[PDB]
Amino acid sequence: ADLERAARDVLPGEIFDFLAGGSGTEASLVANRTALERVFVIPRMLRDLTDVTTEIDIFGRRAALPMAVAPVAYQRLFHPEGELAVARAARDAGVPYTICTLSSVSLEEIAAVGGRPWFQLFWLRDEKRSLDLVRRAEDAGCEAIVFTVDVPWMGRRLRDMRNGFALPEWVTAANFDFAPATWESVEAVRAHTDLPVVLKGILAVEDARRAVDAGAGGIVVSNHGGRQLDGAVPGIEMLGEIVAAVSGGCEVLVDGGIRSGGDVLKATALGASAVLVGRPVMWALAAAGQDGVRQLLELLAEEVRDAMGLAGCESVGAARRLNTKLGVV
Amino acid sequence: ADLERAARDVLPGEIFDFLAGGSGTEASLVANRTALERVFVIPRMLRDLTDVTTEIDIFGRRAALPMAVAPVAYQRLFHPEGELAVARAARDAGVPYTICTLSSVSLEEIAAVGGRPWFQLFWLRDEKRSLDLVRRAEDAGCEAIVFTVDVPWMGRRLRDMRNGFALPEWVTAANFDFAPATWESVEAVRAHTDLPVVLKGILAVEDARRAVDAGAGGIVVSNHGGRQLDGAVPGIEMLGEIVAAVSGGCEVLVDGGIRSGGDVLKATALGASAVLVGRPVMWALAAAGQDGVRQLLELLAEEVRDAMGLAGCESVGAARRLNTKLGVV
Amino acid sequence: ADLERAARDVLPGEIFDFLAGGSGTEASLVANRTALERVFVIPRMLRDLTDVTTEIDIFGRRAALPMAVAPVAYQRLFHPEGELAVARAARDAGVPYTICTLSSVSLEEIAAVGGRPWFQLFWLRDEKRSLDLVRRAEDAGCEAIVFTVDVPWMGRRLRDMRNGFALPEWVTAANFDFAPATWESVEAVRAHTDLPVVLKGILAVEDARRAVDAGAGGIVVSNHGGRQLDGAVPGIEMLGEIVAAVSGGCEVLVDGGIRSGGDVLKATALGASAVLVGRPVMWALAAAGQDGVRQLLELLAEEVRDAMGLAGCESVGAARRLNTKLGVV
Amino acid sequence: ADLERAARDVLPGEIFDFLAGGSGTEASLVANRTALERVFVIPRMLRDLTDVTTEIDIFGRRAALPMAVAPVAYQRLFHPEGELAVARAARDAGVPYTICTLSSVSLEEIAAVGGRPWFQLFWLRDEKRSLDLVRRAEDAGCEAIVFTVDVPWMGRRLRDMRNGFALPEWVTAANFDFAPATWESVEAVRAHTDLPVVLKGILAVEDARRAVDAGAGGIVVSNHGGRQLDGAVPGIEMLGEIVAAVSGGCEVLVDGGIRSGGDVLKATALGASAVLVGRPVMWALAAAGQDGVRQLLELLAEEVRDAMGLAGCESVGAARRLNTKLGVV
Ligand SMILES: Cc1cc2c(cc1C)N(C[C@H](O)[C@H](O)[C@H](O)COP(=O)(O)O)C1=NC(=O)NC(=O)[C@]1(O)N2
Ligand SMILES: Cc1cc2c(cc1C)N(C[C@H](O)[C@H](O)[C@H](O)COP(=O)(O)O)C1=NC(=O)NC(=O)[C@]1(O)N2
Ligand SMILES: Cc1cc2c(cc1C)N(C[C@H](O)[C@H](O)[C@H](O)COP(=O)(O)O)C1=NC(=O)NC(=O)[C@]1(O)N2
Ligand SMILES: Cc1cc2c(cc1C)N(C[C@H](O)[C@H](O)[C@H](O)COP(=O)(O)O)C1=NC(=O)NC(=O)[C@]1(O)N2
Repeated sequence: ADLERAARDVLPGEIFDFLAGGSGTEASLVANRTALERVFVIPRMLRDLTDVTTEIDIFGRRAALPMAVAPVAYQRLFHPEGELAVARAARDAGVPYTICTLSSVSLEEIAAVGGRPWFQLFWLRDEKRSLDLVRRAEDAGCEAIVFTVDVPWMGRRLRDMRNGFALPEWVTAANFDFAPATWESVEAVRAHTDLPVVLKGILAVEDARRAVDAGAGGIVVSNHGGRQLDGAVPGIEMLGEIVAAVSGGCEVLVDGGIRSGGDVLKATALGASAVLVGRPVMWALAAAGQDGVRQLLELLAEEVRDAMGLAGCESVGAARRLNTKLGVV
Repeated sequence: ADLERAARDVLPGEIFDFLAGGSGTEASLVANRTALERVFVIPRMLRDLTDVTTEIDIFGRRAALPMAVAPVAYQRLFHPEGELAVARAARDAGVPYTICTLSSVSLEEIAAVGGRPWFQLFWLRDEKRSLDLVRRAEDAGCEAIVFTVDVPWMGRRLRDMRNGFALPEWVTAANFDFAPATWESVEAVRAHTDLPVVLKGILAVEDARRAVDAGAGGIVVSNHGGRQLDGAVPGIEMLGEIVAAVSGGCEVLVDGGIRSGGDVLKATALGASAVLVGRPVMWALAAAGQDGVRQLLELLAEEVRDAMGLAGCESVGAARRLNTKLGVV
Repeated sequence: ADLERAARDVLPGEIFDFLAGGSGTEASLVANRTALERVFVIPRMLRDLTDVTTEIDIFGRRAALPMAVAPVAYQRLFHPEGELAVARAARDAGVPYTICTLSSVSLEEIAAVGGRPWFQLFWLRDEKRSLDLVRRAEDAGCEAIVFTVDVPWMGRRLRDMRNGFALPEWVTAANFDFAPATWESVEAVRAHTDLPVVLKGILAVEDARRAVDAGAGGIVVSNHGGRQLDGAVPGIEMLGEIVAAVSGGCEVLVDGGIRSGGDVLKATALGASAVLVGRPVMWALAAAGQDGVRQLLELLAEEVRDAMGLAGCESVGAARRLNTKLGVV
Repeated sequence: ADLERAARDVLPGEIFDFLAGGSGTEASLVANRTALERVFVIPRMLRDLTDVTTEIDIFGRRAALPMAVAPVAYQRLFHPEGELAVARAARDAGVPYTICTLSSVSLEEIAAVGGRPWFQLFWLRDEKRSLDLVRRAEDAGCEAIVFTVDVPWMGRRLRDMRNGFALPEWVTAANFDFAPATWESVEAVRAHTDLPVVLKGILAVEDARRAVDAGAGGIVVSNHGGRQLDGAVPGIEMLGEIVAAVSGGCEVLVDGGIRSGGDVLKATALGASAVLVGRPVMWALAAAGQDGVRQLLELLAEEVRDAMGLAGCESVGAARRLNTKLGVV
């Protein structure tokens, strides 16, 4: 909110495009928003709101909101403190923060910041490098492995090709000194850790069930922000069916286009356990570093609280039982 | 009609925004209109129109049209005679007028004007202050208590924050010299009055049924003009289901976006007993005081009469039995 | 086609608005088009087209196309020869022409032109004046009475009020030297004539059935070009249901927005026996008098023929058995 | 992609319009795109992509992609090498190329280029001329006869009439030195050749079944690029039903608006065996002759491969089992 404006007139055009971009025609980028805007909540009235709380328990810990910071690589591209700033603010808001495999600061350093860090894994050509990285994460106190499963390789970003965009020399992959994940990769991760494994990028109902059968503690119903298959269904379009198929067997998160506490409320009403928020957290980082993320998070927290109360929900659990109605435009 | 133009070039920008505004992205403001525009009426032909009447009986009294003036606070913000002017015109049109808790003239004075006044209650931190206010209303001859139940607190108006909008010093809360209502608040009102209690802001079908079981004489199916939860379903989208669930157990009114006699006809065909009209009555007040409201009301009366006759309805009851068809744009 | 342009830059603005206009917000004017554009035809292939014919039998006579000229009053408003010109061209195209009650040339004169004239009746305050007018029509060789039943009175034209539009002194109601029709009016017409009675302005399925039970030979499924109830469903939206309810019991025509032979084909595929065409015939009259109508009619005839052949229909009957599919925009 | 721009600023306006154009209002041209954009793919995750192949077997031969070049007449209109250039590139990409009846180079010469050529037949006034042409095709090594069945005659192109467009003198019908096909024409073709007969322009489910019963080896579900009946349903809207009715009885291809490998993936997910691509291949021919077509084909090949992998399909067969979801805009 208001932040995107402030980040546009400050980032190089090509960095902003790397941030804002989808794959191909960006059909799935836009559909993430369209899809949300079509969802109407049916609020409830006249319930006791004496103790409205936005807290949830997830993967063992309490979170202040039903939200985590989404994994986004190379946070130094947006601000010089990069991941550390986002991490500090997330910790101080009581929101999980997801450390990327391609973080521009090492994962041990990010985790040292404390709070409730998660680690996002990309499967690499070498199975041992992947599993090491999982072990580092866990040795460092990470609370979940978010296995990104919708990147057998990177989709085609048309902005980045026509930009000629490339990592400037002062941003690197601090965890280092590119292969398709299968269900066998998932099992290897699962066998190597006692942390919950959360599969990110699930859109098919049967992949959701199979995730549960494979021992995942969670999924993220996501089309990777419209960055992977162009024409992939939005996550929010599949969430409700996926929630009903998994039948409480794992946590179900959603992301893509979450831009307000109203949108969090919509996601929750469709049955999400929590949302991830990606580009907005980068807009706030770029606009004003740590303090800027802290304010995004405060604003989101007040919007969630407000939306929940107006919908007659004293708890996220109540918000999950709200009904919705699909509407026009 | 034509009036909004005339009110824009006369009100301060910030007052007009206080009037026109919704919550958040104004998703629900716009959806109130969108929703109405999608409804098509299926007219009937060749019936006897020898005695077309727009009258209805509601809460004991006869009303000239299936319409009442909606509660809108601080009517002095729009014209110096404020509530008194609107009240006089409503009385002379034979339309109920709803006195607000935050009226800029006292409720006893508004009621003295005569006609068929209703009183809109906000629940206040002190249960005794609320109930006093109910007793004043009734002692003053008000015919219904319209308990507004969709304001456990005020939604977030983005226009008003970015305006910095505030009550100028020459407009005040004349009934005085802010708490969430529950079903227990409703029962306390219901126990304290023999007037019909009308719950305003019901959108869930189960809240409608429960309203009836709680002894409400009416509900208003409403998303508070898009001013409360941003993303709340429009009232008009829920009306038909709500009418069928309550099964004649209480009157069912609707509001939000009613801009013509055709729209009243649409509302009635979806099963509403009557509509409320809010912003238009303020546009006409601001454009030309009492006389201006009188003309809005005459124009609406002729539009309802015209719409009804063209649809083959000699009575509002007939108009409620019309069928509708949802259409594109 | 192309003609509307040519009529705009030739008619007074107010005459063109009288022609182009709908009621209220013109919601139903526009919806007539929208509705047609959403209908897709499912063409058939590889059938024998050796003898493609656009002819139909209706109300006793053969017509060259499944089309008639719609009743439109005061044709002298558009061209000095007015009804006579349209009538001649219709006759020479083999298309029925509907003489209006408010024709700017007498009905006997219009009928003398020959061809297959129909007469459109408005019910007047005096039952005897209406029935006389029916008798004149029949004495004059008219082949059908098109009882317009959707004008208990004229809808509210906003263009005409804000224009101040009025009949110039050189155009009059040549049949003369305003009351609601009921089913009893229909029976009186039906008893007074051996001609088929065709009810025009039927939108409800039950009014269609009742028309058949009342002995109508036809109906016209029509919202009077969006000129009567603003918010009335389009005819084309109701046609298919109406066709199935009447079950061959009377002819079912449709009008509203028919602008091409493709649209005629769409109407026929939805089950219409024929269409009426209104504003386009006036555009062609105003653009170039009789010759101009003759060319509209030739162009329409070639479009129907073309559309039919491409859809694999050798006859209108075949075109009625085509399937359709509703689509987006 | 990017090519259309490059072809616009190089072709005469009237040639480009002959290329880009639909029939009538171009309702069906646009609906081909609209229809595709509404289809969302539901990708699968975590499958083995170790050997992703885009190959299919069709009509006896292996093709490199599930795609063929669509028949487009008078390719010399777009580039001086015309059909020979497109043919060479198609052959080198391993894509079938469809030789037109109205090719601007003879079919024997086009076929000599080698690769996997198909021949598109128009039925001519003389049954013997048609069958000769079939025999030439087969004598020349063509692998399929694509009988175009949606041109009993050419639809009405409004661009071409208002252009006055005509074949310049340096482009001719090199196969020569105009009649409606029936099922009897199909049987005569079928009896005269041992090649698979592929009916192109099937939109009705019953025509699809009957095609199979008539011994067709394939159909192309197509509205001829919006060039034949204006208002014809898009192919992509009918594909899924047609696939299920034919029940593997013949190959089912689709065309109309295929503009990317994502669109090929959408088509395949709806059950197509392969797509045809028309106007894009001409844009690339006009932009840069053979090399330009070679690059279109390489880009398409990488897009298909990318789309497939991101959707978790190692083979076209897998892509056919993907589910889809219809979405808004
Ligand atoms: C610039 C950038 C980079 C990545 C991602 C998103 C953006 C915007 N994303 C997608 C992100 O996690 C959310 O799915 C999406 O952004 C939510 O949508 P939203 O931004 O509208 O709130 C990533 N996902 C991974 O698993 N690993 C990564 O390195 C990551 O590829 N790189
Ligand atoms: C400026 C203003 C103030 C209020 C309201 C509406 C406007 C426009 N409203 C909503 C109103 O009653 C109708 O629900 C809505 O306006 C119909 O929609 P419409 O204006 O499109 O015809 C109120 N409702 C209450 O219960 N109490 C109030 O003090 C009130 O909050 N203040
Ligand atoms: C100017 C004018 C006047 C009339 C009508 C239409 C126009 C445009 N119409 C409606 C017409 O018959 C078709 O229903 C409609 O025009 C088809 O729609 P279309 O024009 O898009 O093709 C009439 N109907 C009657 O019964 N009697 C009349 O005097 C008439 O009121 N006057
Ligand atoms: C200029 C031109 C000429 C023809 C065709 C298409 C264009 C663009 N087409 C339609 C084409 O084969 C595809 O159906 C369509 O172009 C796919 O749509 P797409 O272009 O959006 O990819 C033909 N079809 C035939 O059978 N015979 C022909 O001579 C042909 O009439 N002439």
